[PDB]
Amino acid sequence: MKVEELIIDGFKSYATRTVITDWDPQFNAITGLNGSGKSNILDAICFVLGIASMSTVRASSLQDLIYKRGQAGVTKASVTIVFDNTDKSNSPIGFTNSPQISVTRQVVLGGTSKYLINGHRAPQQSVLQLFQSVQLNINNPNFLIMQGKITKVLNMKPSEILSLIEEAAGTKMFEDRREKAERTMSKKETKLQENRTLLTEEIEPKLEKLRNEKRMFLEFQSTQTDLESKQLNEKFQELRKKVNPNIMNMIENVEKKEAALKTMIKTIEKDKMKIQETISKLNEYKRETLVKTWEKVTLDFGNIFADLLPNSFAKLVPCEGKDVTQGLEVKVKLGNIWKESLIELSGGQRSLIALSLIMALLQFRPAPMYILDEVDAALDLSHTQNIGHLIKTRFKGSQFIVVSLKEGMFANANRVFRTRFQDGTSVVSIM
Amino acid sequence: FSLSEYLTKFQTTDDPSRELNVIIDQLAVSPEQIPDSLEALIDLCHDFPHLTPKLQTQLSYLISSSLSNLSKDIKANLGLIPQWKRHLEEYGYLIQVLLTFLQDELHKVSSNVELFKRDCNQMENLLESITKLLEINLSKIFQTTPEKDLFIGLFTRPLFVLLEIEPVTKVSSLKMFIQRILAMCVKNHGQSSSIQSSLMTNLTYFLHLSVFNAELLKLLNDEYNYPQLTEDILKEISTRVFNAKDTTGPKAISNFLIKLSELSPGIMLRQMNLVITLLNNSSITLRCSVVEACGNIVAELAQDPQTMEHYKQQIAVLIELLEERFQDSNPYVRTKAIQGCSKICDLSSKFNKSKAKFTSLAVRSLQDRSSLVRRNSVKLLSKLLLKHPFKAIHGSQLRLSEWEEYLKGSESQLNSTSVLMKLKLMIVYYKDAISFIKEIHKSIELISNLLFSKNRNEVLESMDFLVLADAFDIELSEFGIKKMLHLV
Amino acid sequence: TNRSTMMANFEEWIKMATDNKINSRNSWNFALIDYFYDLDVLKDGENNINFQKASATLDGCIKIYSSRVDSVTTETGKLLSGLAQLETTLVEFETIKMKIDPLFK
Ligand SMILES: Nc1ncnc2c1ncn2[C@@H]1O[C@H](COP(=O)(O)OP(=O)(O)O)[C@@H](O)[C@H]1O
Ligand SMILES: [Mg+2]
Repeated sequence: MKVEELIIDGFKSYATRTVITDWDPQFNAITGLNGSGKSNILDAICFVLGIASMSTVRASSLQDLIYKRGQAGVTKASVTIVFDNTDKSNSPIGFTNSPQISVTRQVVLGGTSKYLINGHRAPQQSVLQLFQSVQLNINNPNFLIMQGKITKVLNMKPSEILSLIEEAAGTKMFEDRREKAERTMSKKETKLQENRTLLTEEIEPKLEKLRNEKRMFLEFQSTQTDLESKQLNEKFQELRKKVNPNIMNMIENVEKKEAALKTMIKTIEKDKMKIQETISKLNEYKRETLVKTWEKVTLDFGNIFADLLPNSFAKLVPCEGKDVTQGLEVKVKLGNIWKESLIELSGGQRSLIALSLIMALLQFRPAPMYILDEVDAALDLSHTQNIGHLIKTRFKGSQFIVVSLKEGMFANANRVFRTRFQDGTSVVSIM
Repeated sequence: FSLSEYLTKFQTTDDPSRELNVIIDQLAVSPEQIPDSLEALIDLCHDFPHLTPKLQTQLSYLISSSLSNLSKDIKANLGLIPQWKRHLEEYGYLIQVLLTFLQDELHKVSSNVELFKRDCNQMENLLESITKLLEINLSKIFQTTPEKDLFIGLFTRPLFVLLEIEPVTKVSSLKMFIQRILAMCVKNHGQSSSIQSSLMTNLTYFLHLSVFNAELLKLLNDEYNYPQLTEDILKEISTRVFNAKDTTGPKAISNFLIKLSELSPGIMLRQMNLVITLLNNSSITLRCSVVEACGNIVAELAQDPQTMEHYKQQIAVLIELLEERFQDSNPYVRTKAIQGCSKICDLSSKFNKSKAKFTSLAVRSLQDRSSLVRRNSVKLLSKLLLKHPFKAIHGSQLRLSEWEEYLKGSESQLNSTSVLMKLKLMIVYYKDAISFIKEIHKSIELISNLLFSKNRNEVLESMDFLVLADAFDIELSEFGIKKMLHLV
Repeated sequence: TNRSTMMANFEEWIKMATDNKINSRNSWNFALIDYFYDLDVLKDGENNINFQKASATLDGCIKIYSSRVDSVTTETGKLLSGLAQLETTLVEFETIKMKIDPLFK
């Protein structure tokens, strides 16, 4: 699956309906003047994938996502992205047969985030799992670095590093799913316990009252049979007020319903325990899966960092002395000595380390699309040109979209887009 | 044998061709031939699930033929009574066993097609046989009533259990057969208490049996002329209480009332006084069903003048309650009331006086917060304007100036024996016409202001109403068209 | 034979779970959770589990479990209703009253 075309209407600077097509799957770059709208394309891509942290798109709310907050004749802001599913390996779990999958997100002045899949309305959960299945989890990113955040990659907590490592092999989409499943089971268990307590406290007194009245009904039936003289008539007429002559059918129906409910509760409990063991065994397998993922990531990240910088190396360690699954840290050596503090490193050095890690996760299991937002800001011309050449020639594979202001990166780019500000709108043109 | 012992034994339970052929040979001479053969029949019936479909088919055919022959003999002829009773009891228990066993494997399927067709054919044959059995009267045979009630329940209970699964209800033949057998059970054998309780249980626990209940009640009312069962059912519905958790029960009750009102307004109208007391309930679907039932009853009873004449007081009370129900917390109840009023006003032959009240309520409801209520009010006004009694003279033309001039001329003519009240009626008619025209003008202005709405259906209905009002020459219609022109 | 039918059943059940068409009416008679118990469906020829299929099957199991709990709740409500045996709706008109320019745009 790879992006074919992108449609932006009424979103931020792109007030009008603009379409960008002929997206080269090899390597795409975006250039232009400051404030033209280069980062607005990346913001639209983040939005159509279901952004949760709104501050990432530099907006206080969805209202700021409109062209002028719905005050200058623009009310509907729509972003449409079309994908290609020629390769079955990268196909989603449930959209293999359907080709040319398109996702649209529309936000209006009053409404909030209407989603459409292939022209059909879908909830946010559908697109969320659809994008998480192809490593495009915007909530826990592994393929895009925002503007001004290339130097802050090494500043994230060891839990964030562990999450990023789990992104590469598909280990995530399961941890958050496990938490959601546990919350759902807790709520359902509370509801089921309340139902059982209420059912007991209501039916059991009623059931015993009906059982007690059963003998009175039998006695009334016996007297009625024996009738077919007045001495029986007074008791027959006094016991006829509340006898329920047809009580047998309702008693049998109530017994059948109670037995059915008991069977249902037993099946629910058995299924509960069964899911418990299944989750336990899945976690047991995931432990060694994450161990292998960590080993491969450490190896190829070290190799890549050694390749880019001849006299440096980096490698991953568990957080302090606890287990691997409780946090990860990066240790870098320059020459023949290791550095204790990561902060003393150069900004360009941190950018190179982050790029090497991203390329390592790419090598382990590439994402369908990789977004870069001015990752060369702290890097000099030589390193920028080397990174561009390595992306174009050495790696290939996944599709890259990069926003850069330096000629050394997009000079060899296969596809080049230019963003301009003509009249209150942003226009994207070829070359 | 013993009723209680065999019933308890069956209630708690987990080369046949040669015996079947022997049974066929013995029963060929006479069905009354049933020493040890009874045990063979019981064992063969207990082996029904494990037999082949063909052997099952011959078994069912033989049983049905023998039972039909016995029923025909009982028709023909009517110390020998007790052995008739024993034979009837044995055959009834055998039918219970076979039909309960046939009820199995039907819930599993469609939870194939040839099996379903074979089961339907066996059901048709068994229903024919049981109809022939119940065609006779069991009153003389069973002197005491508990034995008769137990014997009749022996036959009614298995069909009630088999009615649980949805696909059986869909087929017309089996549904019709069950309806007629239930009608004969209610009418010919009385016991109007067990059947009504079973129907209430089915309607509370299931949703698809409401139409079945309504059709059974309609069949009883038409041919079996026994409206007491419907009266008791409606009384139980009025006195029924529902929990705050379950919602399928009220929905099924609502569907049953809607279908009954669509089927037999007249029978169900008698107990409507107690049904109105159910309207105070906080349930939504039941209130909507009550409103819908009232509307359909008063609309369909409009065709017969005798029904209207004989029931003036209660129909007037119901119409007044429907008019008062135009304001409620639930917009859906208001929408149902407006729809009922539209169904009432679909004909302009009678109740001309209530037309002005309906117009006033619709104009008032035009300002309602709910959008659906506004669209239904627009629809009601459009229906009222499409056909009105104001057509005998100068029809299809509603001009305020011309009608005012005509009223002034009538006033001058009166100012200047039949003449007195003739002019009085003309003047009151012209005043009513002027009031109606003013109400329509105000509604047109309100709808013109209402044209700009978020919902598209409201806009479309407003445009339709304005076009209809423009069709008749109206001085303020051009303003509505001018406002509509800005919809671009 | 059996493998192909099992794969087709698992795929169609996963598709139904994804589209959220599973409710209380069709909660039972489905062995998707029993399919989840046996990991042979998730494990491929390389003897490694797939997290995508595992997550989809877990979602289906949660949906089925919630539908079953809802079915139990409604059955209890029906049983309670079977064993079970002012002026609030009427409100003033004043509280149900309401009380964009194309050329300007
Ligand atoms: N809510 C908004 N309303 C109007 N314009 C916006 C809004 N959000 C962003 N923009 C415009 O979009 C442009 C985005 O520029 P950007 O692509 O970030 O430039 P660069 O790529 O040089 O950082 C800005 O110039 C800004 O004027
Ligand atoms: Mg930028």
